[PDB]
Amino acid sequence: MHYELSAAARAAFLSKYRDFPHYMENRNFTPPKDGGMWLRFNYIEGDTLYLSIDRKCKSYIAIVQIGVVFPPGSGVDEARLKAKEIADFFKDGKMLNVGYIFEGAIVHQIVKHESGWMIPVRFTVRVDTKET
Amino acid sequence: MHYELSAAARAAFLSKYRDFPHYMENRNFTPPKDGGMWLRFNYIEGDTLYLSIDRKCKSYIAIVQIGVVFPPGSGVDEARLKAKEIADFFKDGKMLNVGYIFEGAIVHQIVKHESGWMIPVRFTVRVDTKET
Amino acid sequence: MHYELSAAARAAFLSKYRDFPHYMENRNFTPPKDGGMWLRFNYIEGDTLYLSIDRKCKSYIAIVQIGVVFPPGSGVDEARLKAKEIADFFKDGKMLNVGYIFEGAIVHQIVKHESGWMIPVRFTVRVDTKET
Amino acid sequence: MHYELSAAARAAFLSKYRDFPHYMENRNFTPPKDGGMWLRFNYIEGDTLYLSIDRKCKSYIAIVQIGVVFPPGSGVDEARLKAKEIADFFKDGKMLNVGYIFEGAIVHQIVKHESGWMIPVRFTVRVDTKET
Amino acid sequence: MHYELSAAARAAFLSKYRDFPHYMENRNFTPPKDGGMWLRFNYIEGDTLYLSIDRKCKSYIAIVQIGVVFPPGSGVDEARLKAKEIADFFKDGKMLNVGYIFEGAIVHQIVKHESGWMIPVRFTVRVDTKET
Amino acid sequence: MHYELSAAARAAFLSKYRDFPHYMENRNFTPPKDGGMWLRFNYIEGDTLYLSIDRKCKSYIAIVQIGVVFPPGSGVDEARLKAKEIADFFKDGKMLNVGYIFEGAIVHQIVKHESGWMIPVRFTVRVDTKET
Amino acid sequence: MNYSQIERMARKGVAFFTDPSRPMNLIKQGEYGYDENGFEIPPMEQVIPISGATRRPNAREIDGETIRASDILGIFNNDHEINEGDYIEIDGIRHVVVDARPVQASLEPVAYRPVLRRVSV
Amino acid sequence: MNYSQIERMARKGVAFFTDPSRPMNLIKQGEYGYDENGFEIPPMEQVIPISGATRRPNAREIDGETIRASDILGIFNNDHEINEGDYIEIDGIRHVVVDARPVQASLEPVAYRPVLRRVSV
Amino acid sequence: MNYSQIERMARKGVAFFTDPSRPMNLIKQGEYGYDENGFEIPPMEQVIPISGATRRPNAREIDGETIRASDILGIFNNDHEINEGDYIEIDGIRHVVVDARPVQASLEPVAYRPVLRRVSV
Amino acid sequence: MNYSQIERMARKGVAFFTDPSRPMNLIKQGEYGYDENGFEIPPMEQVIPISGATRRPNAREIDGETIRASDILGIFNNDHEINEGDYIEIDGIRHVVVDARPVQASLEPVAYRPVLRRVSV
Amino acid sequence: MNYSQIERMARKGVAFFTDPSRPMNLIKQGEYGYDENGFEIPPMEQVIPISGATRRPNAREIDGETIRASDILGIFNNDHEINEGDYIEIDGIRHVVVDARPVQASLEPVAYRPVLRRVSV
Amino acid sequence: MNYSQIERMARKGVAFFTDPSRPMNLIKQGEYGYDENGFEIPPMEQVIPISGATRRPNAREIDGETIRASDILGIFNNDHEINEGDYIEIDGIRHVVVDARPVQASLEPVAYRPVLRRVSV
Repeated sequence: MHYELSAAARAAFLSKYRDFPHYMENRNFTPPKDGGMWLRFNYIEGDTLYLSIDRKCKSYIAIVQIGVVFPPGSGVDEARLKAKEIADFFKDGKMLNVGYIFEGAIVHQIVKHESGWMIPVRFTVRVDTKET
Repeated sequence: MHYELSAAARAAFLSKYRDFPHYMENRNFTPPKDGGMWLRFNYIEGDTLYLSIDRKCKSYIAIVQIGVVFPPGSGVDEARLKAKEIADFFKDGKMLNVGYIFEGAIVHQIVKHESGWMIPVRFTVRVDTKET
Repeated sequence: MHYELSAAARAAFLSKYRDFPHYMENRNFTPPKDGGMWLRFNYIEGDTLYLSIDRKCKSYIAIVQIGVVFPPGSGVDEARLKAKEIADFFKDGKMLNVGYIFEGAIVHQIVKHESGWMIPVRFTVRVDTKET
Repeated sequence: MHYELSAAARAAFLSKYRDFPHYMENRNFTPPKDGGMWLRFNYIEGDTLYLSIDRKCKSYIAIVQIGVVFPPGSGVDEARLKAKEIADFFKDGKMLNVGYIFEGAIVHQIVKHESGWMIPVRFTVRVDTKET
Repeated sequence: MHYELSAAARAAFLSKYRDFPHYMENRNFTPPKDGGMWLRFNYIEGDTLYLSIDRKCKSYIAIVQIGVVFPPGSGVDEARLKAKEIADFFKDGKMLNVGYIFEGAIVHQIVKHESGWMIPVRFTVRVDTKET
Repeated sequence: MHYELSAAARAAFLSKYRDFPHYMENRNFTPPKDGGMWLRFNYIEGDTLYLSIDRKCKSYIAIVQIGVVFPPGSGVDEARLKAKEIADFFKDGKMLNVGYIFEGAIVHQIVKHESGWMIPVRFTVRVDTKET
Repeated sequence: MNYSQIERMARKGVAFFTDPSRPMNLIKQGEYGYDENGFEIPPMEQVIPISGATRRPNAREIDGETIRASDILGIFNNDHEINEGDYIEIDGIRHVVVDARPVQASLEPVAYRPVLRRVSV
Repeated sequence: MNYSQIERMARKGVAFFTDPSRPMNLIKQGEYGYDENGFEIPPMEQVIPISGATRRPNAREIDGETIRASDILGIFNNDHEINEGDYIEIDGIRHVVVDARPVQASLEPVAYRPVLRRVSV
Repeated sequence: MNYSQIERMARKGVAFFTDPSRPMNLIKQGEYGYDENGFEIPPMEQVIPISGATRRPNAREIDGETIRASDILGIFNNDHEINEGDYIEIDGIRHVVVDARPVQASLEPVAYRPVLRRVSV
Repeated sequence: MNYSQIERMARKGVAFFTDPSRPMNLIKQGEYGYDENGFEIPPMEQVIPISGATRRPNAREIDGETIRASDILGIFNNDHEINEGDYIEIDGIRHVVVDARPVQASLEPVAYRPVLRRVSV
Repeated sequence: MNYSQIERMARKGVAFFTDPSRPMNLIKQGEYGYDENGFEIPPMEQVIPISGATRRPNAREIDGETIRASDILGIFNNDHEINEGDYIEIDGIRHVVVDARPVQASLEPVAYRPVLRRVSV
Repeated sequence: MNYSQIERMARKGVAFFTDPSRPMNLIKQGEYGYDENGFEIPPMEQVIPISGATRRPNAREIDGETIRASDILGIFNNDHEINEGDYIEIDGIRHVVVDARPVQASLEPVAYRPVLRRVSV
């Protein structure tokens, strides 16, 4: 149960942010001509845990990272505004249509570059299953 | 008993995926002309554990890795579906003709390259043997 | 909430050191022509802790970095004195208008470069919040 | 006492595989023109232990590594078989002329190079001594 | 209180060895013409410890490093003698006019370079302060 | 007291092997024209332990490493013979004129190079003093 | 100036070092977009004929695993402009245009000098 | 000596290898400064027309995510002096002037050879 | 144009710097395929005569074990097309073609400049 | 031999490629030495007007912090000898002589080719 | 073609840049083989005279212990063919032939350009 | 052949680019050897006047610590041979001969081109 979780995460994020420019997995995407902020989408595969002794009830953990990029020389508080709003929308305990948010709304330190800055927001999703 | 482990793993995987384009160890293989996905086969040698005090009852552990490669710019959902099907086929406790799968059906994070992407699936097989 | 922490830190720092030339986040800044010392404001984000079992009382921890830079061959004692002034101003337990200083006034070993030396001072701010 | 142990192990291997092409320590040897499999001989020194409080009874440990090389594009089954007979021949507890096999018959993971592949087989030997 | 500790250590050192050629921090200095030995002065900041719950009594640790450099091809015994003399002078328990030597007279490994060799000598100074 | 330790070690080693080609610290030395074996002398200073609470009883450790070199293409058994000869001479419990050997006669792994091979032999010496 | 003169000269030069017997094709994919549930497939190929010049072959080694791949650099005309991630089909072997590199001193580049990397690995 | 001659030669040289149909612009932002609370916005654009020449395109690869961006160099005149953080509008695509590089041996530099990197990433 | 001109020139050039007394051969292996249990062998050799030239010898050093092997480059003709995984028999010594490097600007490459690396290690 | 010839030639060459309108200065500090307690200040500047030539600007980038600094190399005459730690005032901006590099073949070097790194960072 | 001419010119060139006063020698050891117990010595030297030229000496630095060794390259004739592990004596100083580098496009190489590394360390 | 002519030309060339006003000295220490207890000093200097030329000055930089040292190369004649660890006194500053580099093709080298690094650090 790993394909469905990624599909659900994409569905939720995309339904929240249809209009705003974004980049997804393995699709040739060009940045906006104006160079304004756009979103990055990533999926990180965590380990899978075997719960019981009979090897039948399992769990799946995944990490979702959304990156807000912005041009140099234009400040950072707009990016921080976008980040807090993303985190508030992706709160803990929200029930996705296949799984649920194990722990959400984490912001890490900004990575700095000479062409454009990016700030990540990372959270984790979980789905538990019983094979019968 | 280590030759038979590779023999049995090859037998099972090859019986499952005769027709799919696949690459085996140390054979000059060329990728398909159209750029479609192909499978990769590797075998990894684990340690051998001494169980008794008289050094007669032994064990053998092996790691088997299957890689799914795909061209850039063609998405990831079909590759994830294929990985899910591989994991479903390789269930834990499946009985090989010489040994058995110790724990299986694990999907690791995607390795990304500018020429093409690869998803690895890794599992382990084990044989307990007796000497007289 | 994370923007308010940076806003309060900027307010306090900027009110205390308005006139002194200083560098803000992501603004194209040129050093003084004479090469005199200038301030370098920086912001580092830490983790966020979920304290309770209902996931309602949270904590935000942030690291604030102030770096002083001075030309080579001009001595180091005056730079140390300035850093001591900064640390004495940023004393422990100060009540920020949104959060509070968890612990401040720590000076670390000097970093040496062939074009100009730098002394970093570092402290941490913390905000405890209850969600309703 | 470390010289005689190496001499005896070398003598045993040489008496077993006198005819088959092989490479020894620090002697100029050229690989076969046809490119068939040839064996590599190596010796490793271990630590020496003081057992008592009067420093009279000691022990000597050694590690022996042997290698099987094969050309690319020739598969792996012949090499794995050959390693299997080597491991069978070098079984645990066999007594040498000066010492004995402390722990034997181990096969490690294949090291891959684009010019030719190698499989290592490693074991360890021991001698116990009392000097009056 | 970190300025005064550096001032005291410098005062003691230069009172003991005013005449002998030496280099001190952040001042352009040229080595002796004849290539004879000379002294190096360094200062390293330690950590600052908060002792009590009310954060009113603190401590400052500093490390002082003095190196003796000597030309290649001239032996080591005279350098060792000079280092021994320095260590004997800078003994434990000596009282500076601000702080005191926490523990001193340590000699470390020779660092080898093909242009000239160096022997380090390191000790530590401490100040315990109570702010009212 | 660290000068006399090196003095004593050099005295003992030179008294044992005055004639044989050897290399010492910081003296220009050219290897034999024929290319036969020769010895290296290295001195490593250990840390000084402070035993008591009145800071008056002191200890000094040192490590001595001697290497034997030999040309390629000429076997290893003569080198092993010479190495175990050195080890036999430097036995445990021997009393120097200043300190004493803590342990001796340890041989390690062969280090190989394109131009010649070397084998190390390492031991350690100790002195203990009480200051008045 | 007169970039039309550079254009005509580049066209004749590219036509000089080309063989009108190597099947070359150019594939442009685009206009994807996901479903409300989060999965779909872009059904478009947009394959067109093309011809040009190639030089500087190179082979690929990854970790000694004997994959036997190769990569090329090319020279092309200014018709059907090359994008940064297009597919180039050469003799049944597909490559991705990793870099366009238009020989440019003005808009409407006179020619392209792309770098191609073989598909998959 | 007599840098006016060099100025004239540079002016005609830049006018030679240029196309008067590439829309290019210069954007200069400046005079910011935060509020008493610690946040505000600098309300100024300062956009002006400009013309020049470019060379050596180079694609950008970060780690293999198919981002498809590029960066170039430029050759410009001696009017509307360039800084190390100015914005260059190239056919609707903005770039940052990372390096100014004025071709200089005297005050009032004759020409500039800026290095331009595409904005965002 | 007229790639036959280049073909003839390359053939004559290769014939110039060659010795018709060095025993040289080419080995092609192919058509494998495993048993229902997972082990078998392809029983074919496919050896053919060939002639050419070599240049730039280089010894092989791994870590000082004194194995004493060497590696070379080649120049060959346009017959018996060289693949990426073939063997070359040189004067009693076999090498593997690690790199093909066809000198090419059209189909049926005029000549090959392969890189040969000695078999085993 | 005859180093006066090359001295005059170098002086005239420096005079040719110079601007007599760029305010340039040279600052030498020296003769420090600490108080009996361990802190004091060297109270002297020793500034002297100088003229010369510059070439090859280079931008300085640290980690993406947008500091906008630059560095230059210089050519100068054989008066007011250059030391390894002197300051150079270039058109209202200070630089440190990281390396002097006296073009030499004998005593009394004929000219200096220093490398100047911008003050601060 | 006609490698005899190359043989002759190479021999003449080698004979040109040589000094007939430097004692030079070659050592070939061979035919080893171990005793049933596993230790023995090869009792053969096979010393022969030789002459040639050298170029490009180099000093050797390991880690700063003042060991003061040197290394050399050589050029030689086509007589007494060199192997990959032979010894060369150069005026009281021995060296080992690491690489032979036969200058060759055919069989019976016309000359050798070996690299000699000083024995021991 | 005839290395005498080479010697003459080398001596004349060295004598050309030189100044007879820079004091240069040469220090040879040798024949040490420890006392029966393990400590003594070699009491010999062996100072000899030398003349020559220098080129390519370079600065020395360790970690930004402001030490201001320099290094130079030299060209010298073929008397008072240079060993691998001698001292060269150049205008009040000592240097160690790190590499000698005799310009050699035969016995009795005609000149040395050593590299000198400044003593201490």
